[PDB]
Amino acid sequence: SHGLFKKLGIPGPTPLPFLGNILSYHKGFCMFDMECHKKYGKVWGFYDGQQPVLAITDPDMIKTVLVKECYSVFTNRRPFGPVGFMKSAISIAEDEEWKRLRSLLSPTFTSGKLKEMVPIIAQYGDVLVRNLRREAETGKPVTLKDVFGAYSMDVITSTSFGVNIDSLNNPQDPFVENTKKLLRFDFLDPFFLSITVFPFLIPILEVLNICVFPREVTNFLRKSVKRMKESRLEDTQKHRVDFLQLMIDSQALSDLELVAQSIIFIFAGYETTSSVLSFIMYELATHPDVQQKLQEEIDAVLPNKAPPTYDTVLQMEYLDMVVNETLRLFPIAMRLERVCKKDVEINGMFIPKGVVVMIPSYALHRDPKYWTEPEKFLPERFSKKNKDNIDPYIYTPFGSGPRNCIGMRFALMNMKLALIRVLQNFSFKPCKETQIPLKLSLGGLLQPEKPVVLKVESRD
Ligand code: HEM
Ligand SMILES: CC(C)(C)OC(=O)NCCCCCC(=O)NCc1cccnc1
Repeated sequence: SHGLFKKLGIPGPTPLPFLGNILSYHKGFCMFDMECHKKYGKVWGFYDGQQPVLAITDPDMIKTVLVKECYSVFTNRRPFGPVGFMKSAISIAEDEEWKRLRSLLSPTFTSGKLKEMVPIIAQYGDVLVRNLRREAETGKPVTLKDVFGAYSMDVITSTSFGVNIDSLNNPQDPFVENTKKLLRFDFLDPFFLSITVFPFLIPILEVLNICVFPREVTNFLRKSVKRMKESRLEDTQKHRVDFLQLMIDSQALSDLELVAQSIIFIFAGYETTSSVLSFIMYELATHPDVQQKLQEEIDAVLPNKAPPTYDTVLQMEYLDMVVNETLRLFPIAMRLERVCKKDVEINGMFIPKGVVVMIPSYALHRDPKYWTEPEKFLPERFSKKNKDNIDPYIYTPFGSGPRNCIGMRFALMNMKLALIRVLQNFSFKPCKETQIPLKLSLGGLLQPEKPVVLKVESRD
C-alpha cells in the first residue's frame, strides 16, 4: 500500500512499515500539515497506518471535491473506530443514508427555526453574565473554558430538550453529568493511534459492543429521550421549539436515528462552542483596541445594555469580523476529509479509489500566499473593503458543499449572542497567569497548551 504515491508521482513523507507516517504527528495535526505544505507544495500524500491520504490545496480542486463531485465520488468521511448505533448519526452516516438524514434535518436548521430559538439562547446569556459578575466582584482570574463550557451546556440542554439548568451551579445534576462527558475525540490518543495501526481490530470491538461513545452516557440520553418523549407530551398544548420537537414533528426519521442525532448535536456543539468562545475572548483581551471597537458597535446597536435579538445580531459587522478572524486562526476541525469512492481524474489529477482526500484548513488559513501576516489577528481582513479577496475554498472553518457544517448558522448565532451579553457588561484583560503569546497543544485537538485565564472587570 505504501508504494501508492510513489507510483503516482506524488510527493510526501516516506512511510515506515506498519506505522505509515503517524510518528510525524508528535507535534499534532496542524504542524504536520504546515510542514508538509511548505516542503511538498500544492499536493502531497501520506499514510495513516496503511491508509493513503492525499492532501490538496488548489481552490479549484477543493471545490470539485467538496462541491462538484460530492454526491458521485466524495460523499463520505473516513470511518474512525467502533461506533455502534451511532453509525446513523448524520456526521457518520454514508451515501444514501446520509443523503436522507441531511434532508430530514435540513428544515430543522433554517434561519426561521433559528430565530425561534434565539429567546431560549438569550436567556442563558443572562445566566452567564450573572455567574460571571459573581467573579467580576471577586477579582480572581477566570478560566474561560469553564464559564463558557457551562454556557455552552446550558444552551445545548435547553435548545436540544427544553431542559433548563444553570449547569455552572448545578454541577452534579445527572443530565449535566452525562452530557459533560461528550467531549471531542483525540485521534492522537493511544486508543485511536492503535486503531489506526490495527484497523483490522475495529470489527472485533463492534461485535463486543465496545463503542467510542460512552455507553453509560448514550444509555442515559436514550432513556431520557424515550421518557421525555415517552408520554410527557401526552397533552400537546405547549408548543415547543427545541431540536427534539422539530425532529419529533419530522416523524421519516427512525426513533433510533432521532436519538443518534440528539446525541451528535450535543457532541458537535458542546466543546466546539466553548473552545471558540475562549479563543475569541483571548484575542479580545490581548487586543484592547479591538475589544473596545466591538463594545462600541454593540452599544450603538443595543444602547443601554438592550437585549440582543436575531436581527440586531445580524446587524453587527465588526462582531462578525472578529468571529471570522478568530476562526481563521483557530479552525477547530483542522482538516476536512472525503473518501474517494471510485477511480477519478479531477482538475488534471488521477485519484485512486479508496484514497482519503484531505483539505488542510488550518494550513490553508495561515498560508502566506492568501493571507498577509497570517499569524496576526486582524479583523479588518473580513471588512467589506477586504473580504472579496477571500477564497471560500481557502477559508473553510465550517467546510463547504452539501456536507458542510449543518449547525453553522446556529453556532455563529449562539456565540454572537454570548459575546454580546458578556461584552455589554464586562471587559476582559490579561492576567499575570495569562499565557502570552498563546501556545497550541501538541495533542490531536486544536486547543491552548494551558487553559485561557483572564481578569474580568465589570463595566461600572
Ligand atoms: C463554532 C462551532 C462549530 C464549528 C467550527 C464547526 C465546524 C464544522 C466542520 C468544519 C464540519 C465539517 C464540514 C465538511 O466536512 O465540509 C462540521 C460538520 C458538521 N457539524 Fe459543525 N461546527 C460547529 C458547531 C456545530 C453545531 C452547534 C452543530 C449542531 C447543532 C454542528 C453539527 C455538525 C454536523 C451534523 C456536521 C456533519 C454534517 C454532515 O455530515 O452532513 N456543528 N462542523
Ligand atoms: C470540530 C471537532 C469536534 C474537533 O471535530 C471535527 O473535526 N469536526 C469535523 C468532522 C465532522 C463530523 C464531526 C462529528 O460531530 N461527528 C462525529 C465525528 C467525531 C470526530 C471525528 N469524526 C466524526
